[PDB]
Amino acid sequence: DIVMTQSPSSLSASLGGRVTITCKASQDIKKYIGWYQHRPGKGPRLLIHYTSTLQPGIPSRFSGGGSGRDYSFNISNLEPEDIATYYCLQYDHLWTFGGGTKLEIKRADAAPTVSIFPPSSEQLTSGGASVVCFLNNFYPKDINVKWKIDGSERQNGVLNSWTDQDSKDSTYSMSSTLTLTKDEYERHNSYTCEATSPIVKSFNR
Amino acid sequence: QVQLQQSGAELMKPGASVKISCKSTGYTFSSYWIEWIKQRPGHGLEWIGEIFPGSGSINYNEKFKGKATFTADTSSNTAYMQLSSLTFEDSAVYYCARWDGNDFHNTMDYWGQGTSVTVSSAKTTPPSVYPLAPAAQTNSMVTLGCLVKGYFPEPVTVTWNSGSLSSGVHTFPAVLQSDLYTLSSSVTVPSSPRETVTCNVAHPASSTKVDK
Amino acid sequence: QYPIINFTTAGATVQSYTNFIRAVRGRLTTGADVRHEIPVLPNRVGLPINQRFILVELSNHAELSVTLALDVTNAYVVGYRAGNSAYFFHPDNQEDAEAITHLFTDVQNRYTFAFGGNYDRLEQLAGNLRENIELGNGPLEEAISALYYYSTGGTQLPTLARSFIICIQMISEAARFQYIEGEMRTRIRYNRRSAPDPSVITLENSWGRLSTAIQESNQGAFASPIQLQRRNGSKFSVYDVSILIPIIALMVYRCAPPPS
Amino acid sequence: DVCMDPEPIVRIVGRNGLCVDVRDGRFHNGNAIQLWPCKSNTDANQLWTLKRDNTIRSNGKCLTTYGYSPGVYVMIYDCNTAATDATRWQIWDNGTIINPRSSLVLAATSGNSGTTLTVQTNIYAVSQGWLPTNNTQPFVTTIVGLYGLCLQANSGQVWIEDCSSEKAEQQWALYADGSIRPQQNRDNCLTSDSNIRETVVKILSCGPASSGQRWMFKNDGTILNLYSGLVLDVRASDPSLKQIILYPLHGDPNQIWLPLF
Repeated sequence: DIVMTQSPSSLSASLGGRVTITCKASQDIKKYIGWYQHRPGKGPRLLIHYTSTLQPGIPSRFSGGGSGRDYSFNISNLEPEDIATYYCLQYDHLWTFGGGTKLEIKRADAAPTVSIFPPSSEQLTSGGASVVCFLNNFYPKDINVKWKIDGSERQNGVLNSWTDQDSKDSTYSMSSTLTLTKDEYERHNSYTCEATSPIVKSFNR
Repeated sequence: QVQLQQSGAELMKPGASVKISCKSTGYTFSSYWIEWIKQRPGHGLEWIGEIFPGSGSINYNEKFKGKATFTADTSSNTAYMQLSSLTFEDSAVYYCARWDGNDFHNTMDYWGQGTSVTVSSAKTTPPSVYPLAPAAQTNSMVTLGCLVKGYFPEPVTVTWNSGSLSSGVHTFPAVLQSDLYTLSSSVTVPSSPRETVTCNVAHPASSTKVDK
Repeated sequence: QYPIINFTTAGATVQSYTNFIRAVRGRLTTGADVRHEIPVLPNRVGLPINQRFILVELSNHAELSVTLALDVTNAYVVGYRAGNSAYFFHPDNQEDAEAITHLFTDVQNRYTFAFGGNYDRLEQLAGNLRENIELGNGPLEEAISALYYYSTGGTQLPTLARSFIICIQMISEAARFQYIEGEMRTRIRYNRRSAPDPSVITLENSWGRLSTAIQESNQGAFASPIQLQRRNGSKFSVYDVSILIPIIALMVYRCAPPPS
Repeated sequence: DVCMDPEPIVRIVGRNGLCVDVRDGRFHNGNAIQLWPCKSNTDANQLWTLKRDNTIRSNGKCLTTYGYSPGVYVMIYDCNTAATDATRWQIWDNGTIINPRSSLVLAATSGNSGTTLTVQTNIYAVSQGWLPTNNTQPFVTTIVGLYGLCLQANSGQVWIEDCSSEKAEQQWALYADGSIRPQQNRDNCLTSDSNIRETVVKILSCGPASSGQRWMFKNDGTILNLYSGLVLDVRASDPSLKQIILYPLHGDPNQIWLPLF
């Protein structure tokens, strides 16, 4: 029944700096709060138990503190491998996980390296035609992808997929795909995907 | 050396029941608790319950007192959670975690890799795998790609040349068209090769490995 | 009448020999016929005799003076004069025998040897190959004595032939190849006298085959390669004029350029 | 008479001593031309016939630029299918292969093997220097300049010292891309900077392969940096300064060199 109000929901800092995550409890959990690190794909990783007691094997730049209902969690000297989603978990009475906090590392701005691919002839035999466009290793995550066929914009039949932030160079990546039927595909000529001066990579046929 | 290997991704129709296993291979199974945590794509982490092998002790969330049931198999060091009468809101990723309850200062320790449970009435369809052939591409090195379109359910593992080299590889999260998944993957290799590069798609749910 | 370039071996320094060879070239070709940045000598066909020859005057220590005659078309020595006597190599045709008649009109006697000017005959007469005949300021100063004193029957023929081998390489072949000009320039500095290496010998044998390959080149590329030699003489093949530009200074006229 | 130029089947060496090569030996219209190590055999993907119509042909097909803008790639193509002046090329005496319409130059914008060839704006860079020869290896010589002393470099700085043929620090590999690289480390180039008078020439890596690392041996005996227009100069004719500067042309002994093969 105990409620854990973990704030904020997201963070954004640069390498070397320190962040702080606040966890607010509904009642006195008597310093029985834990701290975990969850990377996507991996299982969560225990960092601190009993408010401040760090886990054997964790760098000293992680630290916790608090008493009663108010607790905090610091990460100094930030590194690219610290990208994850952090939770607080009380265990005074049963269990209660915090809302979570998704961490982002702030690096220098980088433009995406765009690549476009015509539909494979094996896909044309199936009656479909999908043209793919990649946007790899950019920053920040905010990017607009614009598809063009014969110069006119096409907004229906598009599917976007963002990756998580890279834990080494702190970059993102994106793959936008335009799904058209084969007859509608060959009713037009040039194909182009533009990344928002925009960046352009196209093929001709 | 404390590993909790959970069962693979399970697909089940709405209204059926699924059992998730969780093997321990690093400690005495009967001396530690086994926690069960539910994660939805937009709900953080929910605690389901806990089972103490060696005893029969169970603690429920009260939220899952009619849904989840925990058993144990000390003869095989595997714990089980059985979610019955699956709604669409049961579609989540479930974790088993070890809790050393020998003293009340300890919290959950080692976690499993997670078990993705999908609850849909869709039928398992294999992916139509397509090569993305690129000659007018510089950046000192070439980028290829493979397209995994029209499959259900998740997940599909995409590797290049059977595990090498992922310098390199950018696999993108699948997108659901309700209810068909498509995902793309690209790889960057130096300019000198192409000496040969092909991708390996693996859909264990449909038992189809396409080498294209 | 004819142009004369003077040179002395007495105080011969690096600069005095460089200015001499550069003055020999300036009087050999106008420089307007340049193919692939390498000047070309005038064509033999339509040359008035007033532009057919140049004169090289060699005066060493001890007052001795000699005067060589060089053909403009190929920069080769055709004969020499010493006081009142004149000597010429046997011309390989009747036309060039007429151009010889217009050289050294002041002399009392005209002598024409029974042998030509090529190396194969000169080496046999001298009793030594070019690889065993030293070059530099020293050998040139001694060659001037052998040419001058030959009129009085005071020098042996092998000495005279070797002396011709010395003057041709240090004057004619140095005007053709600035690489050879640098070799003699290396010998004048440090005051060393050395016989030529396989690098120099193979270039002398190739001046005819180099000028044809450069003039008849598809934008500098050779139809068939030319085999050269290094100091070791290990040999390498040349397929393009780019490396020969710092090597060849003068080329014999083989053709006219195409209208382009 | 009149000179008739031939059509010699000749390789084309360029940046980092790599040959102009048709990628993977495929000869369909569109397949690009790449840098590749020079083969010793008779594979036609590296042997080019220098035709009379200013076309460079391999196995029948023609070396063709994709377009007339920098920097589109250069491809193999049928002579009669491509534009008749997209297949035209001039070979200059200073290792420049230029398309007359675009006025752009065949370039290798990357030093790695397998780099796709393109056309770029002529800056006379190492990436833009080429040489038609069957010589796979560069020419290894000593360079003799002022006072008959030899050009020499020790890891960083280049100067002139007494010509002892034994040192091998005075050995230079004249690569086909116009670069002058020491025999010791052939990954380093005789590098200039900024195109300013009195700039000390150094020994840097051939990574950039820029204009400033490309040189041409001239007839008057000078080593010219084609882009800047300046030549190698022994500063103040004083070899005791250990400084080889880049100075405009005057023809004095300090600017005269000679490669004693």
